[PDB]
Formats: sequence, C-alpha cells, structure tokens
Amino acid sequence: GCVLTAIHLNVTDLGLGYETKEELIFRYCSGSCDAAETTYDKILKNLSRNRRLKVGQACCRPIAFDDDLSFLDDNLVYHILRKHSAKRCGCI
Amino acid sequence: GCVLTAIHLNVTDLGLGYETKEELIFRYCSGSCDAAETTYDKILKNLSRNRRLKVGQACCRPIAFDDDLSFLDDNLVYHILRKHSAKRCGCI
Amino acid sequence: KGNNCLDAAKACNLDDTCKKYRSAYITPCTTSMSNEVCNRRKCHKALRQFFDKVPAKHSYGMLFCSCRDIACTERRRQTIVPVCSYEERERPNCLSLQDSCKTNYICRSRLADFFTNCQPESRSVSNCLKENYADCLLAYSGLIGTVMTPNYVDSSSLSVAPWCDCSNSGNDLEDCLKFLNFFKDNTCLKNAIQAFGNG
Amino acid sequence: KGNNCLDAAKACNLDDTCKKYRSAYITPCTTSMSNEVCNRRKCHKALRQFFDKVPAKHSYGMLFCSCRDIACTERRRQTIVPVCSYEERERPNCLSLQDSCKTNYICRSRLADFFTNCQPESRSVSNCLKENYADCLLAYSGLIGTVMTPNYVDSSSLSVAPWCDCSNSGNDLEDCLKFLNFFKDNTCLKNAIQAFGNG
Ligand SMILES: *[C@@H]1O[C@H](CO)[C@@H](O)[C@H](O)[C@H]1NC(C)=O
Ligand SMILES: *[C@@H]1O[C@H](CO)[C@@H](O)[C@H](O)[C@H]1NC(C)=O
Repeated sequence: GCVLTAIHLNVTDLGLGYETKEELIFRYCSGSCDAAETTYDKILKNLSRNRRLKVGQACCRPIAFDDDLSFLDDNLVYHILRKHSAKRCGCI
Repeated sequence: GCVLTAIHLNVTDLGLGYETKEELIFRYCSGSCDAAETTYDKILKNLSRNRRLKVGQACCRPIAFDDDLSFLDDNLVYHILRKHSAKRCGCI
Repeated sequence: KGNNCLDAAKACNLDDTCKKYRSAYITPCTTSMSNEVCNRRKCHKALRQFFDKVPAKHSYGMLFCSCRDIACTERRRQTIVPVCSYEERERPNCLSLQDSCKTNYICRSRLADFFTNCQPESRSVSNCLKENYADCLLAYSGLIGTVMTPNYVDSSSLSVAPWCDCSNSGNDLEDCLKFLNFFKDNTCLKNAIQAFGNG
Repeated sequence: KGNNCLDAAKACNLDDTCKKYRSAYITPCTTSMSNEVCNRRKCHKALRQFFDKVPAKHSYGMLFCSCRDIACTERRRQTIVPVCSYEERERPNCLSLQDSCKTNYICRSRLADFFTNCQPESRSVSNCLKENYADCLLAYSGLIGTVMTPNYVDSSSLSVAPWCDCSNSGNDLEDCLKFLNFFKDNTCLKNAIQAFGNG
C-alpha cells in the first residue's frame, strides 16, 4: 500500500523561491503502513491497547533520493535542488 | 517537540507472546514535527496548498535503538528482544 | 512473593551495564529456538566478559542469590546457560580435566585462585574468614567460561561441581575425589554464598 | 511562446541520464551564491564528462539551440557556465594558448579534431558537406572543458571564440588572426549549428 508515485511539474509549482520556466519530474511516497514487522511498533500498538502508553507508528517515507536537479532561472542564475525527490519508499 | 520518553514495564506488558516475570525500561519517541527543514517536505506542503498533489509529512521516530534485552521465561527458556527500544529520536 | 534470583534479574535489566553484557552472553549461549549446538568458545568468551565487565553487586545477584523453592534453584542454575556452557556427551575423569585446565593460561590462573581463596582458615576450623568471602566469590565466578566451568548440582544445597567424574581413577581415586569434593563440599564457598544473600 | 533552448532544458531534466550529468557540472561550475572562485579543473572535468556521457540528441539541444531573441542567446551562452569555464582576468595571445593546448594530450587531440572536421569542403566552396555536419559538431563540443573552451561571442550571429586575443603578435599577426578567425568566422560550423535547429 506504500508506493512510489511520479508527477511532471514546473519548478515554480514547488514554491521554493524560484522564478523560472524550467521543469522536473517530482516523485513521492504514498499510502498507509502495515502496522507491524518491527518489535518497536508491535510494542507501541500493544501498549496503546492496554492503555499503559496520539504519537507512535511508522510512515511510508523516502528511503532513497533522486539525483540533483539543476536549472537556470529567468534572471540567468543557476540553482541546484538536492534530495528534492524520492527514489524508493519504505515504512520507517 | 519530538522527544524521548522512558517507562518502566513488565515484559508481559509488551504483549509479544511471552509468559515471564522479568522486566525492562522501554523507551519511545513522541511529539509533532517541525513541518519543514527538508526540501522534500517543503515541496509536499507546497503541493498540498496549491492542490497539485492524505499522505505526506515526516514523523518523530527512532534514529537509534537500545541494547538487546534478555530474560528467562517462567518455563526456563531464555529469549532476546532486539531493537525493542529507542535510543534517539528525529523527524524523518 | 517472587524470587531473590528474579529480584536480581530486574536489577540487571534496569542497569545499562549489566543488561548489555547479559544479552551479550545469552546470544551465543542460548539455543532452544531449535535444539542445535551453541558455539562453546563464543559462549565461554561471552561469559568471562560478563563477570569481568559488570560490577559484583549486579553480577553476583544473578549467580549467588538465595532460594526458597525448587523453581528458584532452577532459575539460578540456568544463569550460565548449562546446556551450552557446561554439559557434554560424557564426563571425563576430573584429574584429566585438571590437567587440561593447567595447559590454558586463563584456566590455570583461575583454578589456582579458586584453590588459594576458597580454603579453610586454619588446620581444624572448617570455615574460612568472613573478610575473605569476597575474594573466594571472585575466584569461583572467575572459573565460569573456562573448561572448568562449574554449576550448582542439586536443589537442597549450595554444592557445586565442574563437568567431570572420578570413573577410571585407579590408584589415584582418593586424589580425584579430593579434587571433586573441593568443589562439591567447600565449607568456605557455601558460607560465602550464604552470606551474600544475608540470612 | 518560450524558447528552443528552454525546450532543450526540459528534455534534459526529464531524461535520467542528461539530468544527472547536467547537475554534475553545474555543481562545480556555478557560483553566484557568493561571487567566489570555482574549481576550474573540476568544472572542466565535469564539462567533458557531460558531452561524453550524454547522447548528442540531448547534449546538443542545450548547446546548439536556435534563438529568436537576445534573452534566448543569453541562456545559450550560460550553458557552459562561462564565468567559471571560460573568462579570466586577461586574454592571452591566441598562438600562446594554442601552444599550451598542444602540451595537453586531451586538448591537443581535440583541437586537431576541430581543425580536421570543421573546414571547407573544397578549395573555393566555403561550406563543408552536410553529412560532415555531425562530426564538426562533435569536435566543437569536444573542445569544451579543455583550455581551449569556446563560446558564443555575440547576439546577432553564431560566431564563437576561445578566451584569447591577438595583441602582441608582431610578425605573426596574420597567423594569429587566421587561428582566431577559424573559430569566429567558420562557415561549416555556423551551417552545422544552423542545420541542427532546422530552419
Ligand atoms: C508549466 O508552466 C506553464 C507556464 O506558462 C503553465 O502554463 C503550464 O500549465 C505548466 N505545464 C505543466 C505543469 O506541464
Ligand atoms: C509487573 O508485574 C506484576 C505482576 O505481579 C504487577 O503486579 C506489577 O504491577 C507490575 N509492576 C510494574 C509494572 O512495575
């Protein structure tokens, strides 16, 4: 249920302060988590039920990031985006 | 706001299948996250607002785990708990 | 109400030092997930590390605790993981094993220490002095993880022994028994273990 | 409506290969966060890698795109990050620089190639053959990242030059000009760049 998903966007769609016409493929992690598989989450879930414990469980998040993305803004200056986009996803 | 917290529990309180009288200190991560600091979350939050994107942001989670915990059950068998407890926490 | 040996296990798990090294020996010594065979040398190695790195306060509670019932004695006996650290197919002759221990520096050093510190005060007075109790306990605990690893042998006493018998002694029978009874029937060692769990 | 040079940048960012190596040269070549000084050698190294690892389809779009206005030409001119890869305090004499290029295998190999492939078809016919267009473009692009890194020098033509002038030529003035005009006024090179952006 925790999957990678890709969308084709303008760099301005990211809202990071840039005034450009350059573009990218942005990738992200979506979905819900298994609720188990670590000992830690088994304990969080169990402690919650017997109420001897809202903050706890895992999240579908990036485990790898894409390559740096470069672009020339409208004012003839280059910029580099680092770890802007995800390569793989896991529940962590 | 993302902090470590420690509680003194029975091993049976963990509900991992064991029938013992042995004990532990269980540690966990609690709180909400800053909502920024990575480029990735800045983009998730921005894409959500302009609605060109509920699954997204970071979580206060364990970044380090405690030492293995051992115990003898009531049936005279030993068991070892691995990565059951957290040492440090970050938003990831 | 519980146990003193269980009381000890809680104190050890709630102490960062003791907990770490306890798990570091249980790991290589414990089977029982399958029956399998442990790595005796890693187990012994982990065991020596346990008693050398963890203070006596926590490391003795585990081993020298007093017991009220047979269940308590069984816990106390599993301390060293005897299925791995202790028992073997057969028991060799004790004098044979004594010789084998004297060829290993570590064991030779430890056996000497036991025999030095866990002996009678004088020539008639069975028990050793009380201020010598600690150094005798240090020597017995120190044998654990050597080829001369000892353990408690029953439910109704603090008698201990290594994994050897006196079959095939010949003319050397009395000396073999004299060696084995230095573990089994040690007045100073019993009394030191009785004083630790005061009462 | 936009740009052909901007059209090229989108194609490069949407291609895993081109995108990777574009960023790999921008990194060591770009300043403008402070004014500072780039590592010319890392920049040159990254630039050579860009044109050798990325297919002509994507790597030429960036460099040989056609332009309709002065803004487009400025984008095209910033392709190689000239503040870093190109300009210096002063311009040396061109023949001096030619000599310096011939002492570096990489540059010597590339300059030879340029002079081989970017020359007239015959003894009167100004332009080279059309099926030789690709190999001339390969040779000019190949000079980028050497000490003979060239770039476009104005807004109203496809004239290019390295960072050298013909001051202090003496009796060698005409040959220096002959060398510099082989970049500035190359009929085959202009026509190859005109044919790439068909029209
Ligand atoms: C990106 O930018 C242009 C701006 O002119 C916009 O009109 C267009 O819809 C966008 N294209 C995308 C996201 O593919
Ligand atoms: C743990 O176990 C005992 C079981 O007898 C229980 O009564 C006690 O409340 C628990 N103690 C803790 C969590 O400190």
